[PDB]
Amino acid sequence: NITYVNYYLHQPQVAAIFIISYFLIFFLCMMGNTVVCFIVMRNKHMHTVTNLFILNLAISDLLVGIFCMPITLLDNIIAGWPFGNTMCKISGLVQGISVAASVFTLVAIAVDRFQCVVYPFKPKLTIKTAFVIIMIIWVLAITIMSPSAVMLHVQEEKYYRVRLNSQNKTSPVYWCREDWPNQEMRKIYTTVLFANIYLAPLSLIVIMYGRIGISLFRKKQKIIKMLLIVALLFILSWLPLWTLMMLSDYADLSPNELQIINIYIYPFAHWLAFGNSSVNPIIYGFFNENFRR
Amino acid sequence: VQLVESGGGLVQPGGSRKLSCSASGFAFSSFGMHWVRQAPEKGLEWVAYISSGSGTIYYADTVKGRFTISRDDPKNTLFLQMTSLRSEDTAMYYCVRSIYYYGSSPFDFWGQGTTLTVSSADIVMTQATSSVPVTPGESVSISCRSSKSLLHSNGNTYLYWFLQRPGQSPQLLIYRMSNLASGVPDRFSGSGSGTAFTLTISRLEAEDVGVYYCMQHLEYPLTFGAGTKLEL
Amino acid sequence: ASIAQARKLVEQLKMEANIDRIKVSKAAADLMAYCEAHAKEDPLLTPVPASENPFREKK
Amino acid sequence: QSELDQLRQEAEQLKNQIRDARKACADATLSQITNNIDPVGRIQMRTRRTLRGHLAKIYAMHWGTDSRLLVSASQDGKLIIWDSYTTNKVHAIPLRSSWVMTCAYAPSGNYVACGGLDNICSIYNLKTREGNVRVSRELAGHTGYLSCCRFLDDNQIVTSSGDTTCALWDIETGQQTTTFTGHTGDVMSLSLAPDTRLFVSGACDASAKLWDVREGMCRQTFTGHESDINAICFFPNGNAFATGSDDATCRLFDLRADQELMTYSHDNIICGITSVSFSKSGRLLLAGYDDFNCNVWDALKADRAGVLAGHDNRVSCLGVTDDGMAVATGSWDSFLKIWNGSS
Amino acid sequence: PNLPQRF
Amino acid sequence: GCTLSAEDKAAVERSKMIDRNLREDGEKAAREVKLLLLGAGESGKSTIVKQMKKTTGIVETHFTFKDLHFKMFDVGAQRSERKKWIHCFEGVTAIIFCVALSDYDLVLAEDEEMNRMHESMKLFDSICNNKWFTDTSIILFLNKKDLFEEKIKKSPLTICYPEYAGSNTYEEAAAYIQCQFEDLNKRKDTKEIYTHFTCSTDTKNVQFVFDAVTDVIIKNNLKDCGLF
Repeated sequence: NITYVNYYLHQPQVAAIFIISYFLIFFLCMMGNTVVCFIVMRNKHMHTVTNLFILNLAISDLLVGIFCMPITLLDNIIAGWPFGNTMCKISGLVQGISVAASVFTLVAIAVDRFQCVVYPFKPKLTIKTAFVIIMIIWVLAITIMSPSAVMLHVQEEKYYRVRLNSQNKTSPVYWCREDWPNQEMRKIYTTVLFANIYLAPLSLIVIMYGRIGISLFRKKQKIIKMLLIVALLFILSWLPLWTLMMLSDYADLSPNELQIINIYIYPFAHWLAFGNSSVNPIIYGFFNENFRR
Repeated sequence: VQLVESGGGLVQPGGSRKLSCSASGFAFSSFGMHWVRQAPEKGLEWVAYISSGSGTIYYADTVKGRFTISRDDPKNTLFLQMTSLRSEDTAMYYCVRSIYYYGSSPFDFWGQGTTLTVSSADIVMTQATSSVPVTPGESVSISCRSSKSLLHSNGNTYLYWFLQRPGQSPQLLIYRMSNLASGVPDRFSGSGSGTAFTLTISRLEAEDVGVYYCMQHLEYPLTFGAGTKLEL
Repeated sequence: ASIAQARKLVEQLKMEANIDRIKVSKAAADLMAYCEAHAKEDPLLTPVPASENPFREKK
Repeated sequence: QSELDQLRQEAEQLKNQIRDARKACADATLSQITNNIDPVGRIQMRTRRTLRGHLAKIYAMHWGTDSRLLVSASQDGKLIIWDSYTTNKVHAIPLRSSWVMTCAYAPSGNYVACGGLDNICSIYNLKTREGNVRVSRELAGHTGYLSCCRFLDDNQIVTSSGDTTCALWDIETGQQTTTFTGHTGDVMSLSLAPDTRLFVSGACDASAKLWDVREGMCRQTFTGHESDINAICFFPNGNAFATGSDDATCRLFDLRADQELMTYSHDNIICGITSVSFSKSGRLLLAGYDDFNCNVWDALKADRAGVLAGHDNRVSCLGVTDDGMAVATGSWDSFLKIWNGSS
Repeated sequence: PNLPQRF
Repeated sequence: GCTLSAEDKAAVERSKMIDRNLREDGEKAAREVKLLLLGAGESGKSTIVKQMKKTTGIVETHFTFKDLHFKMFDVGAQRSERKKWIHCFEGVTAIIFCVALSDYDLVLAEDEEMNRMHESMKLFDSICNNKWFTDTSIILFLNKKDLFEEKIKKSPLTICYPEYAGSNTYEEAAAYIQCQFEDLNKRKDTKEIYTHFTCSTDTKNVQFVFDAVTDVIIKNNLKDCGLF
């Protein structure tokens, strides 16, 4: 029995959650990041070197906003990627580049913050050094992600079909799934990614901000709160993500389970994931006052 | 200001030698060093050059690769590591100081020189005259010509005039074709447009007899003229 | 007790008060005459062509 | 006492007589005479070169006689001699005291002077056989801080200090040949005549004084300002000079007239003037302000002819080359910019 | 079916 | 192409070398704290000079404590307008102050009922609220505590501060003069006034200077990097 699913992958009333929530995250992740771009190109003391890093994160979040969350927006309510294979792979690759770049600039910003405080006297950096780091982040955002774009293409479900919204008639589905000829080895590529993108960044972001905390008490409580809030954001906002994707290559789920999670809870997971990019500009712009002036 | 060089002597062809130039009384670090050789009864010929801070090192076409020039700023000493010596290297080598900036006086000081004996695009410099008899109290002129015009686009003309008194190291007389060096009397003057350059010695007297050399400084493979000999 | 200072001040003022002074109109005429006479010789007031400009960016 | 009051009354009478004489010699303001001259257009000076290398606030600069070599001090303990044509750095003079407040260049091109809060005018020798810049003489004797130094020749330098005195020095002997007194406040800037026999000095007492170098006696006093005079500059002709105050007004006085001629001020201009320098022909009166830009003034019409706004901090230096080719502006942002008029 | 796009 | 003669290239190399030397010197100079010793005529200036360690100008005493080379600038010899040279000290990390406690009973040399302690207070006002120093922390050192202890036994502080309604013991008295010298600050949000009475020994006071400069460089670096 060829699976004739409905074109509308959710209830028309249920889809309201997806559209409205993604609209809320989109409006701010777009406007706030455009403003953050503007604030750095508005004053002569924004030509300093740290604002290169906050611009790194601003551009990363701008790419997230433009591509990534609309990409998952299409994937949820409606059926297989209709823009075509080339577009689907390009969009999926932008997704990975953006995510990796965001986490890497979080790590780099934490590095920069750490060096400034833990050691009072330090010739920390210059335009050249920080620029090099920016580009290093970008290379690693492409390289650690290269195995992702290595195998994507389009999985022609075929066994599954769609009730075309025009007349609720048959319409074979071809989602933009990964065409991995060596699917077996990918069960650990996700494991390496889990470490490299969540824990190694989580480990670092823990140690540097923690050491800043101890060094600073050895009036200003706003920055102490800033440190903890930023740490918790990456601790419990990208938390369910890796849990979910790792679960795929780990303990298998029931069929009904896999259906329920991958259909309804995973969009919520992506909401939290893109929430990091959406909350990055407010946090790193209003927590500072060299921009608030 | 005093430079002494040592390490010369008779050498079997195909061997190696190491010449050293000792610097004293001046900031050796801020000065670039040159080596200028003079074959017996022949003209000068540039050998090597090391810039201040060892940034750039150049060589002559006849000695490229074989010669190794290096400096040791902390100890104020200039070296010239030399291997595979032929019969054409028989000459007495000099240690020349030269600093470069606006208003600078390159090739101002010349060391005494150590003796060594063994058992193209370059701006050719031509000195048509070779011997000019002179009389004290008279005014004499020396002509020196170049294949390519030395006048650069920045208004400078890079031709230098040198004086080698018999049994003495050459001293700089005129740098950049019009400026008089420090310590040389006002009776020396030079002129020329772009190819023909003349040096006028008004009221010639003793301590002016010797060989006069003209050198270019536009392209780094510097070429020295054949030299004119003034006979009293 | 400042008496010497006062004497120095009054002597200085007396010296300063004996200088002959020309009219302001003559001074203005001299200033205008020099400004006009050495005009067109000031590169900043009257710009020179890029050929004779040594600070030119084209270099 | 009675004698002190009598002397004060005599001084007041002398001042009244001098003011009456100045008023009598005042027939028409300089603006009326120059009312009929053709006005200049919009001077559009643009940055032709920028000079980087300093790491602190540049406090003074001076041009050489050849209009190509410039020397600047920047409170980093360094006196850099720049080649304005190629931006290349000719020298780098290390300074014993990093609080240099003034710098100078000898007209012969052989020496450069500097001084500051150390009360010492350091004369440096550039043409030495050793190749490095050495201290030829450390002139000492001033109680207050040195504010400006200028070279008369290779053996004479005139310096103004904060001890309300101006001094003429002999660099060979190292002794104060003549000491100029008469100022009540600190002397802040001096400018030498082109003919090198007279020099003006502006002091904190809101007055400008003309001195005779050989005679060592103040010839005239010029008042009218309301605040401290921080800059001064002779007219090329030598019969006038311009003053810069902290009251945001630049003023031009005439030597022969011994009185004010024209006041340069604007309503929107509220910050003081740090340095002032005339152009080659004397038509432009370039003045640097604290509002981060240098304003070009029509020296004969009191009309703002342009603005030189490229600096991020206060402009502390100014200088027009001897040939009038270009102007130089130094500011606290550790940057010197060479400006020229667009063809 | 559909496995949501990685990140 | 290159369009540069041999001499032009050599001049470019000399310029690069000079720029390298300037960069190295600036790197050495940045890792070196600058202090400006201001204060009254003899308000414990000498004692401070002794313990921390030609022409009547700036006296630069350099002293090192645990690889934190300092350059402390005594400018008490310039008898000129302060507004004409205080602008040179803009990047100063401290404006270390020395106030004499015995000045409360003493009177100025030009006796006009002008309390010396009040003169020190007046000086503090013009430096704590000056237009230039908006982020410079003062390290005010209340000098000569022993003399104050002896003098407060008989002479009441009321002659210095009439409003003072405490006791005549060092404790309350000092607490009050410290509060008075600390309340003149009108920009408490940006800078701080690290107070300390000078100890008889010459070993523990310099520790306080070390700590105060450490805190201020930490704050400066933190704000420059950007946290507030």
